[PDB]
Parts: sequence; C-alpha cells; structure tokens
Amino acid sequence: MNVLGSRKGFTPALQHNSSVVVADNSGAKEAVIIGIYGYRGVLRRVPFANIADLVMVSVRKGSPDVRKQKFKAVIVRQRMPFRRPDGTWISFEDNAVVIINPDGTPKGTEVRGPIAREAAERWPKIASVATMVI
Amino acid sequence: RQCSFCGKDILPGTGLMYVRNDGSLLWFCSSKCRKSMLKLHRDPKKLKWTKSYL
Amino acid sequence: RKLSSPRRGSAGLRPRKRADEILPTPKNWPLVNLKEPKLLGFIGYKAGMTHVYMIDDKPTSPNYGKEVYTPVTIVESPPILGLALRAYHIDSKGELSVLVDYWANFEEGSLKYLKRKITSLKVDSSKMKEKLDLIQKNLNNITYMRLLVSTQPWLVPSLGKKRPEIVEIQIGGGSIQDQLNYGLSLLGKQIPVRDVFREGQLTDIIGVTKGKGFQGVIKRYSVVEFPRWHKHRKGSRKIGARGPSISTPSYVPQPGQLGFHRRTEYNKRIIKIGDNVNEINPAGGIVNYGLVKNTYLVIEGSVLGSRKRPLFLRYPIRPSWSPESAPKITYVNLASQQG
RNA sequence: UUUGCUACAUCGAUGUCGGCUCUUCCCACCCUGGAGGUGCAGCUGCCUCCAAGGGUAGGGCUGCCCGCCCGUUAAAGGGGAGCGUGAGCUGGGUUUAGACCGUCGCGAGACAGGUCGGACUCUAAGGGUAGGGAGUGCGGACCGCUUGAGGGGAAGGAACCCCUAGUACGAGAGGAACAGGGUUCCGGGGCCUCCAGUUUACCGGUUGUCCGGUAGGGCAAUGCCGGGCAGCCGCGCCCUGAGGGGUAACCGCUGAAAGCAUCUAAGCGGGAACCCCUCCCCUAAAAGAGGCGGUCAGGCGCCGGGGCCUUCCCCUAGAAGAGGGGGUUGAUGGGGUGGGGAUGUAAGCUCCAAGGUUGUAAGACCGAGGAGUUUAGUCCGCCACUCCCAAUCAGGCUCCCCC
RNA sequence: CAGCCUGGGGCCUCGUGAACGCCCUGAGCCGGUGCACAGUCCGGCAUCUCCCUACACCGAGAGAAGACCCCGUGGAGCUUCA
RNA sequence: GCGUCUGAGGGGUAACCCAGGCUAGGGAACUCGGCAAAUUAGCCCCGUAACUUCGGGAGAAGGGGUGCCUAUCGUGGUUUAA
RNA sequence: AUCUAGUCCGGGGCAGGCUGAAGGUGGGGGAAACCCCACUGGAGGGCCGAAUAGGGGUUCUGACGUGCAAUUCGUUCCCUUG
Repeated sequence: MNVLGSRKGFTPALQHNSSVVVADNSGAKEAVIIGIYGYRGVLRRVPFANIADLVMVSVRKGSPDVRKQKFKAVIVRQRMPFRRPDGTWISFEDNAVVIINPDGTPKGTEVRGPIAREAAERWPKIASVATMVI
Repeated sequence: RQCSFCGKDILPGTGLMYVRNDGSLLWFCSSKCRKSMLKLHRDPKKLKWTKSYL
Repeated sequence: RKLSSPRRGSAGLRPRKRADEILPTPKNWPLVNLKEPKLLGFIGYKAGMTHVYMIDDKPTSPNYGKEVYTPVTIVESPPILGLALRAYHIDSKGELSVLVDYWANFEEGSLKYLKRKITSLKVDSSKMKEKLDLIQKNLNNITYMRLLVSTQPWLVPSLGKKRPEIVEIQIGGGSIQDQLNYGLSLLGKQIPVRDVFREGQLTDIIGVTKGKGFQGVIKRYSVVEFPRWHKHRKGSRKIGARGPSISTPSYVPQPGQLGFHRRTEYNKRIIKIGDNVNEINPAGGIVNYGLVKNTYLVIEGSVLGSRKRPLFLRYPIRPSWSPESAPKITYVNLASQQG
C-alpha cells in the first residue's frame, strides 16, 4: 500500500492451497491460500507469495460466523531462508497471516507473535497494532 | 556475534535468524549448529568442540 | 488448447559450437568519447570470488549510502608485455586488412618466454626502419590502431604455464599522430592495469564460459520433464515431437555441447585495485587456485568462465550509468572457501 | 477455421478423438505502440484506422470440445500447419469378444439409450537436425595474429511504485499525463561468494551377524542412522539501455491545377513495440577463396640440421578427437613438511562406577558406562615450499623454394 | 520444478557375430504442376568431400491381401410363425 | 557346493534408458483417477463408536511402555527326585 | 484326453501363529425363574502370515517386446484343513 516500490519480495515461499495459521483475535484460526493478488505468471509456474503481499485465503478452522468465508490478509511469517538487504537471513518457525479489511486495515485487533519489519511499511495499519517487530 | 550453539565467532554475512514466538534469537555458525537445536536437541555441554563443554 | 508459451531454449545464439582459441577477442570497440590516448581494455585471470561490504555509490540507488552485501570476484592482474604495432588501413577493394606490423624486442626483451611459442625474429634483419616510416608515409590514411601485447603468466605460479598468449587491443584517443606516438612509447616495457584502468570504472567482459561436456537437453535448454506418468513410462528426458513435418526440422532443443562458449557480459563496475596480497587472500590458500601474488582486480557480480582461464576486458559498450571512482569498502572475507 | 454435398486420390492399411511436450505460421489486434473521432470536464468510457515485434496465465466441474464458474492479471484473441505432432507418450472418449439395465421381438437378437474390464510393435540403410572431428583447393613447409562479405536474434519484454500531484481538470464527489528515478515479474546469458540440496570422498554412533574375546574387519541393493568438503546445479546471486537511418497510418508546409481555395499533383518536413545500423554469436570452402610478422639454415643430388606429430606427465577439457599446459634452462604429478578443512575425542593407561565376586581383614577381580590422558585420532578428488622419485628411451612425417 | 549420486546398459577396446525396410543411390530446400501433398518434371535458392555420436522430424519409414463399409445370384453358424 | 546361471578389458564414467537412494519450502495445485510413491507396521498393556443377522464389527478408533548393563525375585519343567 | 475339461480309483502334501462356539468345572447374586465372573474345553467352507512350502496371476497396461521364452521376468495381490 505504501512501500512496495522498494524491495517488495524475496525468495519463493508459498503456493496455492497452502495452509497457514491466523495470528490475531478475529476468530479465524486456520486458513488455506486460495489465491494471489497482483502477480502474473507463466506456463505451469504456480503463482507466488511471500512476506508483505496482498493475499487471499479462506477460513478453515475458527468461529462458525467466519467459517467457510472469504477475507483478505497479508503474509507475516514464513519458514524460507532468505537474504535481507543488509545481508542477514530471517525465518519464522511457522507461517502466519493477519486478516485485513477491504480498505486495508486489519480486521483483527490483536497481533500474535513477531513480524518481519517489511510488512509494517507496506501496511502501516498492521504496524499500528503491531506488538513486536523483527 | 555468537552462535546460539557453537558460540564461536560468526564471520559476517552468514548464519540465519530462526525467530520463535517468544522473540528469542537463534544463531548458527553453519547447518551443523541449526540442526543441533531445531531437530537434534543434543547437549552443547555433552560435546567438546564447543566452548560450553564442561 | 495450444496455450501461450515462449519458445524454450535460446534461439538467439545458434549455432552453439566451441571456440577455437582459448582466449577470445572483441569484434567491436566502444567509442573513444572525447579524450586522450589510452587503451580500452585489459587482460587477466579468473582467480576466485568472495563477498564484500560497501557504501552504495549509485546516486539513484534504493540502497544509497548504506552497507549492503554483495558477491565479488577477484582477478589477478599480472603485468602486460607489449609486442608490436599493427597498421590497419582502407586497402585495395576498400577493406581494413593489416597494412603492416611493427615488431621490436631486439632493442629490449631478451626473453625466451615469447620464444616458447613463436620462433620470432632474429637480429639479422631487424630493419623495421623501412616498415616504421611506411606508417609515416601512410600517415593520415589510417583508420584503426591496435596493439600487440602478451601476458606474463610466468609471474603467476597459480597457472602452471610458461608459453604465453599474444593478443590485441585497439587504442583510441586524441589525434592519430598522437596515438601512434603514445603507442610507440608503450613498446618494449611493462604496463600495469593502473596504466589503463582506475577504480570506479565500468568494464566489459568477453571470454570462454565454464565447459561442461556433452550435455542433456533437460540441462542444455532447460526443457521440461514430462509430467508424472513419464517419470514411470517410456522415457522422460527428451522432447516429444521434433517439428510439424520435414518442413524444417527446425531450431528445436537438441542435445550437444554446452559450455566453453564465446559469450558476452555487460555493465561491470570495478571495486578495488589493491596491491597487498594479504588484504584479499582467503584462509588456507584460495580454492583450486593458489595464493595471489600480484595486483588484483576486485569485480562484483559474477564473471563467466572456469577458474584458471585468461580473461580479456574492455570499456563499456553501452554503459547504463556513468560511475564515479572508489566505492569504498568495509569488509573482506578471508574465511576459508572450504568449510 | 466447423458444418452440409462431391466421390477425383487412398481398401495386398496414410493406424482413428483428446490431452501432454515441442516448433512455426497467419491476421479478421485481446493487451502492449502510433493516430483520430466521440452524445471525450478528468478517470472510466465507446468507436475507427495502422501496426503480428513480444506477451496472452492459474484453478474447479466436464474425458473431451463446448459450456458454467472461482480469484488475480494487460488481457487471460481466434485460427492453421494430414481437425500440426503414437517408428515421442496417456488411454480418459470411442471400434470388437464378456455382462447388466431400459425400449422392441414368440424367437435368433437389434438398439446409438446408459454402465464395469478389455494387448498402444519396431536396433534409423537415406535425408533433416546438433555437435565434434580429417583432407584438397584456395597456396612450398610451417608458427602466430588479424580484415570481417552473410548468417540468427526478442536478447529483451511487461507491469507496479516514488515523486509529477492531491496538481492539471470538475462546483463537488472525484481525479490526469510528460520527463526523471526505482522496484518487481517473465524471458535470455552467466556464476557457487554466502544459503539451500546434493554429497556409495570421509568420520562416528549403533542392530543382526560371524572372523576365538577387545581391537581391527566380511556382509546385510551405502546394513540403518547423524553429519558434512570440493564439484554441480537452485529454492541463491550477478548482466540483461538507448540511439542513428527508412518507413505505415497520419499530421504539416510551399503550392497550382481550378485566379480564390487546396497538406499533394509535382516539391519539401516530421511522424511508431514497423524494416535496417550500431550488440552479441560462426565464419578465408567467402571460388574475388584475403592481408601482416617471422623461420626454413649451413656446407659439399649428398652431409647436416630445422620444423612438426606421436610417444612422455598432467588438466583448465572432454565419448574417443580435440583444447590447454609442462617437459632438467622444471614446480606438471606423486612423496615429505607445513597451511586450511570434515567428523567428533583413537587405542592403551589411570581414576570413578549402579552393584557384585571374592578375600579374615587388608586387598584384588567383573561390570554396562563417565573423566582425563586428547580440538584428539582418522581422513581431506584443496594451497604453498621443498628437485627425493617420475617427464626418458623411442618411433614417425617432413624442408632445405631464397641466396 | 527441478537437482545430486550409485549398479547394469548405453562410451571405447579384443573376440564372436545377425535380421528390417532395397525399381534405384541419382534423393538438400522452397513455390508450382500433375491422380488435386515429388527424388528425379518446371522455376528459383543454395549446396566441397570424408568420418563419429545424439535425435527419431521426414523419407506420404517398416510390421501385416484393413479388424470397419459394400460387392460376389461366395461360405459357415444361430433362430423361427421362411 | 560354486567363481560356467559361461565372452571380456579401458575410462574423471557425456547425454540417455532400466534398476535405486535422497531432496529444502508448499503439500493433490499434476492428475479422468493420490496412479505411483510415501506414512504406519513386531510386541505387551490400557482403552475401543454407530449399526446389526447379537455371532461381530474389532489389530474399530486412540494412548502408553519396549535399548544396554549391575543386580534380583517369582513360576514351572527336568535329573531314581510329593 | 502325456495339455487342458470332467470323473473314478489308488497315493503324496499344507512351516507357525491367532481367534475361541458348544459342552465341563468352580466361585459369586438372590428359595426360585436363573444371571454375572473365572478357568477348562478346542467346533468352524473363520483370520494373519514361509520368493521356489504349494496355488492362482492382481496392479505396475512396470522391462523384454527381431525375448531368458511363438506368453515370460521383476515388482506388486488374494488362498492356504478345505
């Protein structure tokens, strides 16, 4: 939303039908990557996603009122080894996303676990309720 | 900057940050160290090629 | 139903064959660009590579004024020993053949290194006088002026060889009369890379890539493994069809040699020209190469070709940006390439 | 492009749907470029024309095609090439033999109505293709370096963002573009610095086993497992402008025809992912078959030697060939010494040891294991120094044209 | 969305040692003509020879008087209210 | 008992084929179809649904322990043997 | 009718385990009707499982497909006291 003109993107992480946890207080707990915004691909190359990407998933485990529903989020946690511009390598023990409202602000009001610095700039609303940033 | 496991000197531009939910930091000289915790759980003390031997 | 697909493999470089001289040569030269007599390239060797720490010099860099990490290749730069001057002119039929050569090592150069590979001139008729003034007589009707130089690998134990290569470089500068005199001086002596280059320049690379042997189509042109079932059925590592008909069994991926090619490289900016071997030598002797003991060229990115290949360098043909000198550094990795 | 008829060709076979991979073409342009009109404030529109250089996805249902739909994207164009492609493939549809079901039949059974299974052959004579090699001519033998006719290209293409600018514009809601930067994606060419993987080089633990016990070993599709060098690739990293010329459509100007007018008729200027030149790649089998440097001696056909090749030792390289080196005037490979690495601390010795065996006691004896003896020991297709050993003996081919 | 390694083949070398396609050896490609898709014909474009390996694109490649449709006052079989 | 399921030697071993091993991250997006391949697996104990033809289903499901050594103990057999 | 189909006669085989019907016995709950538990008991066209114990040939449409052979080989299945 605000920083993607910089080095928005890193080594390949995820794919369609990839399952991630919901790290907030929204009510959703488990979600599967259903689609990728923006990206355009080529023959047989599965579409991509990593940290700080407008991503589209659906609710698999969570409150019934959100079960089997469509919502937007951003990617905050990945297991991939990758190289930061200052040449450090960051990883997250699992893969998590935070659901965002269609305007851009997160739907949830709480944040679970650390987030790589990159998401905060691309989504300052996330940084608004962000607790710790790595 | 010291390895979480072998603790030895980390010559710059390598290693990997495996950040947990707690925000703790894990530093590995190579793959040997990373396996030493994330999957081996073996004792750093139990061996004698890390300074934490005794 | 016949979905879109870019033609796979690279049709641009057909034919793909192996070079006939280990040390290639440029076929064009970037313009002189309004300056004085000096050379436009250099020779060297591929010693190894590492990663380096610098402040960004690109004024428009997104990383400007910060320390970022970047792989960097080392190029030992042994001194160059010139041989002769070659005359090119619009001859009969309006072509640019060699008018004449101008050799001189009888006045200086009691070196049998050249003798190892060429049974070169004797003192009996070292009468280049009538040759040299021929240039003077043919002055003002000359177009290009290259230079005969040789490498001196015997000053580098890393490459266990003693018969050297003699190769060419075209010189641009001010007036033609100046250039010949400029070259005339350079004969019979030794020339450092600093005599041609300075830090912060761009440089071009033509050389021979890492050979690989006869290859497979899977590897040669990155053709695709057939899906699933062929990993079990009738064969997997081949293209299915080979053309609509004998109407040109065409430029299609077919096996053959890959590597050892004459190739190209653009937009390479140097980092450091140091002279202390201890500043760059890694731990335990650089891998597969030895211990650099002459002046070296600190070039980032990747450089084509296998270790222990001569490399011939060149000014930028289509430089992307005009660089300033000295992208200062902050760290050099002396750690073992092993481990 | 289908679909209707035609039976001219194929019945001693042109093997039939789809799909997969892979190549190319075409333009009736989906997007990207150029120009314009508009019931075009701007964005979004709608439409015409030129333009085939490039791109034109990923999924669900259906075997397909078709069709319906999901979420992005610039859109997710349509057709050909024996409905491109089985001596490249899948057999899902469909063309047999077994059965069931529905309609009809007294019956053999028929159905174009549905459903389960049902064999997919070939060592490339010749060409094409992709590489790699010998020779003749170009011209006596050579060694070396170069000129650079044509050949191919997409060697780049695309999007998003920063600021322009919350500006222009519109009352407002809303909301531009030029240049300039940058990023990403896809594609193209490289490379292993680091990371990931790889590691039947190596090291350890450890089951079962036997070789008398330890040790050291055989084996058990590396016995299993843990680790990881180099090398190689990737999920890693690096490079991947623009301009000059001629043009399309068209936009102009000077201008008569035809006094005026008229962009056009001659005349003149601009004007595109359009064609070419600059870029890279292979080129003296280019027949005009190039040029330049040097040597081929010396002496009396002869002596002689000079060049080259093989042989020799290796690897920058690889199917051999080739290519690159070295060859006593030497660091090319082994040895040795150091250097830097991988495993993870050799044996034996000592001490301790859950308890027990003794032994009057004292003491000594067994014991899976822990510690020191010890960043050990083993190993390292890596580096340097060191002439200790090895590059010799030998064979072949050939020049004396020039004085 | 591909990658590395191992055994046997495949590479090479000694020995043994076949069969298939053969009017031919004269077959490069492109338009054209013609049984309406050529190796010879027509018009161009090129095109030095020899050798080895990989590819099966073509040779309307080879394998088999097509398993389908129909004809023959041709068979066989089955059935019945012939 | 065999080195006779009877041809062998060279090599840094190209591609490729057949047998395999292993692959980060995602985990059916491939695909007509999860085909293949993988995962589990011996044993003891605990614990075990709906339904039903009451017999099973039923190794339903699921959970826990399993080595090596220093000791022991219990049970039973056996030797002319309550 | 040395193959196969069938039958008859006379012969030769199915390593090891598991499961546990009937019945028997003893506890225990209540005078009863009889019920629960423990063991014993060893019935069944029952179950797992020995490449070549023996049988069939299931998927890999897996290799060969001018063979190991004019019907196989390796994988990979189901049966095994009737």
